[PDB]
Amino acid sequence: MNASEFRRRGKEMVDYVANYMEGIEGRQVYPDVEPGYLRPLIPAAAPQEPDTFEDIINDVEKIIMPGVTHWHSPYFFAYFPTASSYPAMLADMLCGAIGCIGFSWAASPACTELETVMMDWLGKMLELPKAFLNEKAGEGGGVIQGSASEATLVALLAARTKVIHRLQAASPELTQAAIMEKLVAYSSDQAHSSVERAGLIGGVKLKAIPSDGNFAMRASALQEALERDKAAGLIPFFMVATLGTTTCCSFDNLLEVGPICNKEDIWLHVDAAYAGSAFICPEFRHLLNGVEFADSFNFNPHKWLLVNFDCSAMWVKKRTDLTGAFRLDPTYLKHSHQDSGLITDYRHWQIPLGRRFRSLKMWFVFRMYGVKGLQAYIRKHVQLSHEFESLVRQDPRFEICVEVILGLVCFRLKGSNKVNEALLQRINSAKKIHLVPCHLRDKFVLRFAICSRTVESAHVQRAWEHIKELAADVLRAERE
Amino acid sequence: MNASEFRRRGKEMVDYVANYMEGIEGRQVYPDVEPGYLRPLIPAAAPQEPDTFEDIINDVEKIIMPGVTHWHSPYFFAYFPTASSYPAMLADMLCGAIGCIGFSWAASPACTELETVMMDWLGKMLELPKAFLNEKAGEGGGVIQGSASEATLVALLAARTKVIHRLQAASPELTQAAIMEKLVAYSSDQAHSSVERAGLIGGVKLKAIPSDGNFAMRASALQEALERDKAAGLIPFFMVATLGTTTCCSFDNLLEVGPICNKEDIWLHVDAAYAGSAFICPEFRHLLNGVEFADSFNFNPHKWLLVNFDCSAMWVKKRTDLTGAFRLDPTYLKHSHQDSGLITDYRHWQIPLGRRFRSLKMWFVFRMYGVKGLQAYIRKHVQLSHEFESLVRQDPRFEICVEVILGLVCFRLKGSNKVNEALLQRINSAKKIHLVPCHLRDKFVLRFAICSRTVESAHVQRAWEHIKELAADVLRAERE
Ligand SMILES: COC(=O)[C@@H](Cc1ccc(O)c(O)c1)NCc1c(COP(=O)(O)O)cnc(C)c1O
Ligand SMILES: COC(=O)[C@@H](Cc1ccc(O)c(O)c1)NCc1c(COP(=O)(O)O)cnc(C)c1O
Repeated sequence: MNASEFRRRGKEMVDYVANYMEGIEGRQVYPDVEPGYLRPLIPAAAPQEPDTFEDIINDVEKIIMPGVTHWHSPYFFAYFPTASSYPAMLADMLCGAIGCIGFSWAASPACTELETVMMDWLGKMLELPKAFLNEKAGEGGGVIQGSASEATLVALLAARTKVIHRLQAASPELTQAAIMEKLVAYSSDQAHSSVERAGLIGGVKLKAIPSDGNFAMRASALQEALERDKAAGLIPFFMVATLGTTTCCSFDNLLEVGPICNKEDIWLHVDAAYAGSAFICPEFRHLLNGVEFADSFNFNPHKWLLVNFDCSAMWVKKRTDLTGAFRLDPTYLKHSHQDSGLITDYRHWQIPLGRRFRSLKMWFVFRMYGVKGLQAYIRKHVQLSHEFESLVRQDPRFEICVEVILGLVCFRLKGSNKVNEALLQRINSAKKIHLVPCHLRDKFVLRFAICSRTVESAHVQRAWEHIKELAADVLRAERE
Repeated sequence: MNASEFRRRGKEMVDYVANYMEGIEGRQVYPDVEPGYLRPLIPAAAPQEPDTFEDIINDVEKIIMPGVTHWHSPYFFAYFPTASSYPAMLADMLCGAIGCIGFSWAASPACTELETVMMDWLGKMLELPKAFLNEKAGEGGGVIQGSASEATLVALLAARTKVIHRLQAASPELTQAAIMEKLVAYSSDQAHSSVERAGLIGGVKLKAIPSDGNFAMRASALQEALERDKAAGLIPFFMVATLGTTTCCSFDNLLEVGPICNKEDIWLHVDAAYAGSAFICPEFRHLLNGVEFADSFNFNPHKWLLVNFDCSAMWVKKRTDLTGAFRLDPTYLKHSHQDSGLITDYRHWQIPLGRRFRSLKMWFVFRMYGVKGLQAYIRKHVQLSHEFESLVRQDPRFEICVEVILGLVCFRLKGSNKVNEALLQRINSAKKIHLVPCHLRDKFVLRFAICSRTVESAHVQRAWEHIKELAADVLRAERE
């Protein structure tokens, strides 16, 4: 295809995207397809001769769309929100056009330099401590990561490298493997699965700290675990404190855990993938207090800040902890400005080497929406979460398991876990709304998450009507 | 922004992208900016109120474009090509529109099911052994990875998990750390920096196998290294054989190394990031012979197959080696069809959890170009590489260090490394063309890579004229 053909087809794809978004409420949020639906509907081999764009866009509606779970339908209340903003889509078109692979500054200076300033913009929006900000002064800085799971793994690998060199400095004969056998990392019992995967990838032991009644990590439980493990020969090195847990959007206490991790020389990484976007609002910034004790902080703008996937923002106190570890400098990836402190090569900050101009999406979203526009988007979602909470609190057959703060409501029918599992099956079978469950201790709990950018008060009210209607049918069958 | 506004601005961005591509030859391939250029040109904080789209697109030309190294200019001959095709750009617009985070099949069935069939399409285009193909039969399958560096790390982590369980099965008292101390992996001395980073991340020792006169790994050198290391207590477990090396596009011998790795129970991963795209042409498929002995194979369609970054294709013989390792099954990521063999959850195949609908780009590129269209794109680039080779072979002042096969020419002025380093400095200072160097043993060697999709015979001829003119100036200064 040439450019003149892309002018026509590209503007047609713009119309198809806008039409799909304007009629997404007419779409069923969850598909009716069964596993293995797509392969019988398309040929087994690639076409030797070119197919037409009209046949491809027809196959999108006929084959692809039926097997699509619409994350951006207003009736999608599953997991956590994912970002869909038109400014980010416009920037992705320019990003693919420039087509730069910015592993180094020489690969494309604008790709690296725009990312560093955008991380300052975001850091100042969240009112982060100045130690995390690279304002052409200071040892800290930020980087776009592909995912919060990758950012957690990168933080663990940097902590593992630092503790190995410290222990080998004290005991030069100590081998790395013997250190690895005693290394232990910590997380909450409400932590995301990325923490355990990172520990399994890093070859280190991971232990879960018991949470309190509010499902938050406290200083007492951490001190009890450190007391047991250090007496057993284990060397704590890494800690993941979670703000806005996947289960119930609970918040670990950084003011209690932070100072403990600093005394114990434990690297403190803060995982606030979902809740981090709300910290640009001053009413929720108090939940971030204690990040000054953290060595690394990460949140996902591709969740609740309208910067389409992929975009994960990660700041560090000392860049040399990241740039010094896993450092390779091949001649084919060398340039003359590598030693300049004004810039950097983000390849050392990430597991991959290649990377794209993702900072254009942050630039576009921040400028076209503004800080006040993003703050209004956050507050409308939290207001809608409290509106769903009010409806549940008006029915004595239901109960709210955890305090509602930032767009997630954990609710359940009072009684067995079987009656709540039956209600979820009825909901997902009707396919009018989409919700996902969680397990708080031994309790089966349903989750209601405000996700879509176009969600309104009407959609939440209709979803509660659907849940209340199915609850009576399920509660009736329990009495028979 | 709403959809009606995106209709206008989106079609304007289509025009800007097409205009940039049609006038990319008027752009200087390498920027004249210095490090730290971008921060003084934009505000230090995000705008509280929204900025206009006209001011943003103006800042793209005024600020962003001067700091852009144009990978898709015909005069870009640096590193290796990166993919820029309009069909992939159209699919990326639809991918961001659907906005699915397909960590599971329930997240969006079409995202996972289309990817599995596209990997079969590609595998059959490369005429891969049927063991790597998931055609709803067999234990093998393919997955899109974010990068070849990530695919190499994933293969090493799966090999590390398998060797640990085998050794612990033979010796139940053996701890993992003691096994890690003896684990050693292997690669060529011409291997990419991703192999060493993967070994550093995996906490295992990595050793380089000496290459022959053609810079290829041979059975004799591998047997000598295995003989030394196994006598020293080291346990070989992982091997990365490279097809199309970053340095000189050399090809390791899989027919020699493969059977050795199978006897030694060494996981064999094949890294063919750049050269893998040419294997869809039957004249180059002989270079892939021996992949039948490999446990994993990876190549980058985001290099030489017009599928824009990111897209890395990785096949495996046994999916359970990947899906079994680092397996986590939280209730919030559970669905009812997880146990179906007709589908899968690609989250276990990758370091991250989230992923986007990247298989749309493979679908669009394969259908709009066709197999014959992609084969013609490969052969035109190889023809242009042989044309540059012919020009160098007509000048006795120059020499070709390695055989030219698949789009890369390694050349240098006969004599010192200082005269070739001076020639490269003159070339990159003139900014008319962009080339990068490499080191073959102790020899400084310049590289010429056919990169742009719009490159023609005229561009290569003008680049050789520029190199020949600067060579005489540099050779003159050496005699003074
Ligand atoms: C809530 O369910 C979880 O599995 C994820 C789902 C999810 C939601 C939205 C996006 O965009 C997404 O990528 C994943 N919320 C996850 C989560 C992660 C996972 O980070 P990445 O998906 O790897 O970026 C990490 N930490 C926390 C606290 C999470 O909730
Ligand atoms: C040739 O220089 C190398 O650093 C890379 C550069 C490069 C070129 C094009 C794209 O798209 C790119 O992402 C990187 N060629 C690299 C290379 C890799 C790196 O894989 P990823 O960049 O992580 O996908 C791996 N293996 C080989 C053999 C390479 O040549």
